[PDB]
Amino acid sequence: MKVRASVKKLCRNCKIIRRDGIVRVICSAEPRHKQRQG
Amino acid sequence: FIVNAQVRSDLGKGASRRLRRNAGLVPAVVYGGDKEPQSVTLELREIAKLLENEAAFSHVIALNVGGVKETVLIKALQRHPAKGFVMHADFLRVVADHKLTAHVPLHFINEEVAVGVKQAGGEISHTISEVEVSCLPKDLPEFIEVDMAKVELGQIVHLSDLKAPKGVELVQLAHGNDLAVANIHASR
Amino acid sequence: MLQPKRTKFRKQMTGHNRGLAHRGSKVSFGEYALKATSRGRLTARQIESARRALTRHVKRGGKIWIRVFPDKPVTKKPLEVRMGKGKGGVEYWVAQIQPGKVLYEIEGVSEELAREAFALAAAKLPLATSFVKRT
Amino acid sequence: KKIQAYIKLQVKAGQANPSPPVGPALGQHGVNIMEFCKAFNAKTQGQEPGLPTPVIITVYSDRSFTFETKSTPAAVLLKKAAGITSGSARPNSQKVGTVTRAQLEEIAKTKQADLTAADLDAAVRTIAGSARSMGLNVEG
Amino acid sequence: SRVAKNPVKLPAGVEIKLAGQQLSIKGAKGALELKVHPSVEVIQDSGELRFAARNGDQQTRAMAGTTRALVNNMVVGVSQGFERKLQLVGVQAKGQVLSLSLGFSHPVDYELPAGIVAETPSQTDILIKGIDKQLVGQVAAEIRDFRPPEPYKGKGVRYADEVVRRKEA
RNA sequence: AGGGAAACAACCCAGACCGCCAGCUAAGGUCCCAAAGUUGUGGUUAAGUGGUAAACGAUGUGGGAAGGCUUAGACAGCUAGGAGGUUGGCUUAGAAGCAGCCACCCUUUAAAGAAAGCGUAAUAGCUCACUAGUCGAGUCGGCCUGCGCGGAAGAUGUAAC
RNA sequence: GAUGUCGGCUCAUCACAUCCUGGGGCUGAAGCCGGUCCCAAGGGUAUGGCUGUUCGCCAUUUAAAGUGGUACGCGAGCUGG
Repeated sequence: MKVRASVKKLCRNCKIIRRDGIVRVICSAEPRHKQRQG
Repeated sequence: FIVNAQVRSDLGKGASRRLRRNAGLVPAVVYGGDKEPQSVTLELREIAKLLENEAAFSHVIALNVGGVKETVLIKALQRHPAKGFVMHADFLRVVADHKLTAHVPLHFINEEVAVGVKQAGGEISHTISEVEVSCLPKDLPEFIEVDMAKVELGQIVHLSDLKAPKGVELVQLAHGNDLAVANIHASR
Repeated sequence: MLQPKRTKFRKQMTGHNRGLAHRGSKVSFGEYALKATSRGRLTARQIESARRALTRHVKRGGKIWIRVFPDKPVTKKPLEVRMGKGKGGVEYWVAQIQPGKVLYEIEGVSEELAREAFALAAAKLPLATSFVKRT
Repeated sequence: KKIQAYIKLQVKAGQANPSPPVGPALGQHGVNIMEFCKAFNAKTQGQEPGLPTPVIITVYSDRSFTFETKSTPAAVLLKKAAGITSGSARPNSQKVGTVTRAQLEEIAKTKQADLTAADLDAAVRTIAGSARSMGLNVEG
Repeated sequence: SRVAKNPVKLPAGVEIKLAGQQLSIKGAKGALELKVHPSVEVIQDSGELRFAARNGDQQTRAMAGTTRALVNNMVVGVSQGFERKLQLVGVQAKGQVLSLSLGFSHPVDYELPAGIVAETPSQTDILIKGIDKQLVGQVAAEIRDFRPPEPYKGKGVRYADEVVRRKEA
């Protein structure tokens, strides 16, 4: 995870999810583009 | 080009602000040298779709207040300076025997085939569009052609260097103000 | 930074920043522009920082007009200084910004490159800005 | 229907009979078998036979084969420049090969300026920008 | 299009029990699938099964779709044996408990509940068989966190696919 | 002074001559502490927002304007894909569609990018517009506006209704 | 018409922006090591040479020698350099 105040889709495989009230990003390619809240 | 209009029997500041924020309307006036001025309400959504057109300001606009229809040229426009939308519209009567100055855009046709661009490295700098003209309503230029094909690097096209289409008086040329229209110059 | 070459006086008052920007609100030289939508204050190194962001993100050509000009001098009392011993001396310069003031203008680029260049420009400025085209 | 791009084609040219350089590729598109291999009739001797270089194709169901106004094979035929065959190890990292645009008159016999650009000085820009993206560039 | 208006198309060997509020699915190769179908839901009957909502909400719009999905994999698991092929290192399957020594000093023994069953078709592999995909996937995940896949050389228990991120130092 | 703002010279309402177990109001209020609507009609809001807050970031949701993609069958998901010289370029274990140094139209004729980039740190596998036979259709990208969500960490004890 | 300093001693008490110990994610994390960022305040968290010292510099340890609020906690508890 990577905690910001501004999560973005860093590449094309990134996907933004509201999970449990948190704006997370899941990446199917690289787990370094996983990022927590924003 | 047609807009629908109304009668507007109530004038002032707080009246105009209520038109803009409650009724969704836009004030306006219609005037010419031959009739009394008439205040008019219009719709912001219905005039903002005219302002989307490129040939909006240099064109006959039919305007229907009641069952009475007038020919109308938009000669003024007010606009909210921050957000940007029309407040009062302020347009002009059109008669067939009248001098009728309007603003006409410049249109800058073939800029890829420019001998100061292809061979010599340079870019086109339009310093001016929206030239004001002086013309009868029979000839309304929706556009004015600006040919930028036979112009070299470092060279400047002025108001004398282009065409006046069939009895159109470019206003600044009728003074000693030969303005610079476009420009070809070296890059940075 | 942008400073005047010389001014008639050295210190102004504080003053106020009221009204909308009726003058300075049109894209008068370029095709695309960065208009402010909130009032504030640009401090002549904000102005140069957004300027360098623009001139570095273009990379190819264009012509950039910087429309705002800081002519208002702003003073400062230094630290460990009791108040009221004469007005403090000038430190920097400031353009007073109203809603509607066109800040920067560009021609010669595409609309997409202009938009993502004024995004870089707006990232460095303490104002709320927007993107406008030539009317 | 079927809507996607960055479609990915690679097989040995001409004959689609050797499969396991790729093997079972598809399972999404849904066309038949009888519809590639009848147009080997007129013209050889022009456009580099057999070596794996793809057409990047669009499909219709008329079955009387159609060729474009196009003789530029441009994807999978240009690793070797001196005669050695394999690929680059990791991009931008392993700087050992010094490379610019020097010797081209072997191919500048038929420059074929029609399908490259508008004139001949821009055809210098195409060979000045052709293979430049895994370990070479062009100043000269 | 949306999935709740896609009917279930159950085969003949799914003898259901309509009860008014909750569905009860019986059959051969597994049975006894009960599900408390929620309040905002319609369960009607035909030659095939199909679902529709009750009221204009965005909350029940997700619920009718998940109810069709739950009964889809519920019916097709009453029909067929939901599987998973987890590939690991060393599997001494013996009975209702599973025995695996994943690189520690202890071989961690894993027991299997009612429903599920695990087999030993090969040397490095586990095939699972169960009637609901919920518990099949849950016991596959419960095997998986015994040892997650190390990227570098590659050790641990995997899935059937190969999308494991491998790195080189 | 009085009433309200919990408590609170200076804020709001209102200027106390005295008595009354009379009435009507102002500010502020009407579930219980505590006097008065658990009042009515139409909405919004799921955070306990209300009941602390900025740049900026979000398929949170309501509303209102607009575009084209819209059954000759769209936006993601299953039943072919795959060339007619040549070693198309200062390099010689290895320099195709991601190096300091860039990119636009001549085939046998119904077919299409000398590339905006993840692969086997690379070769032999493979994700983006499809001139279509094939499952049968209503969805995709931005603007203005209402209310919300993160950004938001402190010291004696909930402890900013 | 007096709220008596800095430091040390003695005794503390809270926060968490965590020093150790505990649980994780990413990695330019092969492993011993790490870097950074989350979660966590339960318990722990040096002795000295110098100087009045707080601090600091050294010496030697430790798993670690945390950062801060408390009238820069604490003199009707001590000292008084």
